[PDB]
Amino acid sequence: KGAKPERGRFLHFHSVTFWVGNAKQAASFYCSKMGFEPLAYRGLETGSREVVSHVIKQGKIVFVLSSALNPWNKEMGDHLVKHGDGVKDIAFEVEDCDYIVQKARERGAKIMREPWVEQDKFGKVKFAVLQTYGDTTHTLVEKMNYIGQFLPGYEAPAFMDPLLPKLPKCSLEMIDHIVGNQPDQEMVSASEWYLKNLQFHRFWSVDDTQVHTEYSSLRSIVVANYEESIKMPINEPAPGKKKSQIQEYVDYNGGAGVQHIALKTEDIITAIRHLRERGLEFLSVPSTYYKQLREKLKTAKIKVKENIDALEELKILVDYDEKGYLLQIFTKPVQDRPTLFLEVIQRHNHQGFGAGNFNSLFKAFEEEQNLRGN
Amino acid sequence: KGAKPERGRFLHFHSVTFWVGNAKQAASFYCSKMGFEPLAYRGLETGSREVVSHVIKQGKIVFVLSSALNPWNKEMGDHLVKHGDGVKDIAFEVEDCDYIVQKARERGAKIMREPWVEQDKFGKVKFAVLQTYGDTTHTLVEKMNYIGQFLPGYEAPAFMDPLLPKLPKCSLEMIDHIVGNQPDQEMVSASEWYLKNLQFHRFWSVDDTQVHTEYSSLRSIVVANYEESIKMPINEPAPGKKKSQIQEYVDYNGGAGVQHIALKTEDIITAIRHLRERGLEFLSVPSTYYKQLREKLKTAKIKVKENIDALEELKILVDYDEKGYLLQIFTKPVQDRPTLFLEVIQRHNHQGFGAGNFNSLFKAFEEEQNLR
Ligand SMILES: O=C1CCCC(=O)C1=C(O)c1ccc(C(F)(F)F)cc1[N+](=O)[O-]
Ligand SMILES: O=C1CCCC(=O)C1=C(O)c1ccc(C(F)(F)F)cc1[N+](=O)[O-]
Ligand SMILES: [Co+2]
Ligand SMILES: [Co+2]
Repeated sequence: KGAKPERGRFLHFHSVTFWVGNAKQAASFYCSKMGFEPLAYRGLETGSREVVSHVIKQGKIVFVLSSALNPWNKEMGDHLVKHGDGVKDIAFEVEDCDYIVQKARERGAKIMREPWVEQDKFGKVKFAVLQTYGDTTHTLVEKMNYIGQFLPGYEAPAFMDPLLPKLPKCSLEMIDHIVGNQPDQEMVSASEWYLKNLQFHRFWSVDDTQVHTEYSSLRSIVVANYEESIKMPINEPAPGKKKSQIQEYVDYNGGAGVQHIALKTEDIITAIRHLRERGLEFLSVPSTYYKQLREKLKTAKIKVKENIDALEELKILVDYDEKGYLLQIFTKPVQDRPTLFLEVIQRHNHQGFGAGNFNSLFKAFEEEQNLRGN
Repeated sequence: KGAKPERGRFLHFHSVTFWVGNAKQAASFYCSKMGFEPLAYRGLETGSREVVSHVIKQGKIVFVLSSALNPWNKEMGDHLVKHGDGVKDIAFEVEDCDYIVQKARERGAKIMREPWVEQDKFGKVKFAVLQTYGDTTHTLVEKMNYIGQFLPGYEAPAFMDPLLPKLPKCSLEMIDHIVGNQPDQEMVSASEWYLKNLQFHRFWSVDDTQVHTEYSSLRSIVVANYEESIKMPINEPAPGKKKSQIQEYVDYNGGAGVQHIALKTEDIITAIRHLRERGLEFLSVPSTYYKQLREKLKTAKIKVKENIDALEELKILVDYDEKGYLLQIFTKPVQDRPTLFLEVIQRHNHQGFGAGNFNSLFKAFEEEQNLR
């Protein structure tokens, strides 16, 4: 949706690396309650004596849970005391890594790790780490004739949970978008980091055409690579009807970081029905939200293929324009700090993110409080 | 048995408080994989703005998973960088909290928190915190006409996991014992801390009537309150045929701490089948252990009521003497660091702790090696 970069390409999201206090229990949690399955493992049993990593997978989504094996680890320890459990690195699978790293250096980005190559019998892979907002980093993955299962240096998982095969499939397929919350007046600079250093462009959608700040208490700029396969909204607090939840994140995260990861699915009724069966908790939606959605769809230009009675019981939200609609629902925070959560989304010819639900939910709670009093 | 202390009494284990990086997911793990159920909760929704605690319960066992809510917490943060996830506090429900604290301070104990009282709609409870080995502490709880579900300041859990009722129950009843590993030459001071300051006594068992050091690589002093409802073995590394795992625990924990918690069941066959169905992992036991077990039982004075074929499939261990036997099995470490693990035990007139299995497993692993 802009100009074309001469060299390099960002294929898609490769993986999301979490830095958690207990990688064993973290990988167990995401497998039990979000439909992930063990893929690879790195730890003491494999020769990695300082850092353990549990690799889990569902569809094309790859999560990495990592913890420190020895005491007095400063880098991982400070990150855990500062943020708690949260996202550390967002990986991009790229083509022509050497130009992307050097052109990013020419534009003034901090190269945290110079390009290096790891190898096993299955091929070679090139990596490189750049620093973005807060302590969040971006690792670049370039497969150079690599054929293995995941990456070199990871063996078969340490343990295969026999409970996972008996649990219903959640049908989560790929990562749609990853939102990074920024502190005050840092949305523009953080969004410029990708346009400047990685030659991204601002992704425009129907959300950019409404003033939702009075109901959202946030400002948002969506940034995307050239092919628009990687989309990452960048948020910052804004004044609004209520105190900004972007500020609540920054206060509890200790700075900038990933607010939520969005996972795209093609069957959100099956996905949410099975995720709730596995025990995952989602946001509360009042009954008046679906009382109002039925009246809206009588005058809307589109028809929803999904059953409205099913959406009401599963507490799934809907946002539409004149040409399509999307279905979305958000989990409760996956930790105790009101920081990181996750989102399940299904798209029906709609490139938005649900900004219309800030006004929709405000009207839904408005009738509910109007009922309890008037 | 002994001479009853003048005043005061230690009723039983109250609870075990963990200091973990994610109290939400930690409480989910013990509920999903060990048969616990949400009991009470403390957090931002309840007014507790600095420490979040998910309280879970199974039988009489009560675990408390706690984390820090605000960034840059020094004490909980340093404990997390040093130990990782592990036990922080072992609580005792006591009678006459004020004298137990007064006698402990008089005998030289470090009182971390003086006796204080909290009160809600269900009654009053008195607390006191003592420091024991390493960074582990001991909270004394005294119920003074409290009738509520747990303790004041805790309300109904934030979320009732809808998957838990669909999972089979694990039939774990109570905490049998809690073991604390000490470095070399600190077993005596740590174990004597309880006899001196709390008027505990040394608990002796059939394990103590033999020397198992060449196969266990550890020394142990088991401490118990007067009523012997609270048992806490205190370990230290000792030279032996293999690398001391009591030493490897201290190396990865940064000092003394709780090595494992033991949970008692009255049906270990059902417990282990359901724990394995829920996804809990246990230690590997070679098949030659059960070939040798059936040969030992042809001569033993006792008869094991449980199916030997079931013990072999579930990888449960057996230790017996001339008057009874116990069944036990150990989980893999509940973290990636080889520090804390857990044990499930069923007792059939046997007051030991399984010291004979070090020798039994060593001979079993040796026969597997020569037959490969
Ligand atoms: O996808 C992001 C893009 C930036 C703004 C942010 O609000 C979007 C979230 O997905 C989103 C969308 C809607 C809602 C609502 F209104 F339904 F609550 C909430 C969020 N959210 O969790 O930030
Ligand atoms: O319960 C403790 C008491 C102190 C000594 C210790 O060995 C006891 C453990 O339960 C125990 C018993 C047996 C084994 C064996 F030999 F099977 F590995 C291991 C442990 N243990 O993990 O401490
Ligand atoms: Co989103
Ligand atoms: Co034991």
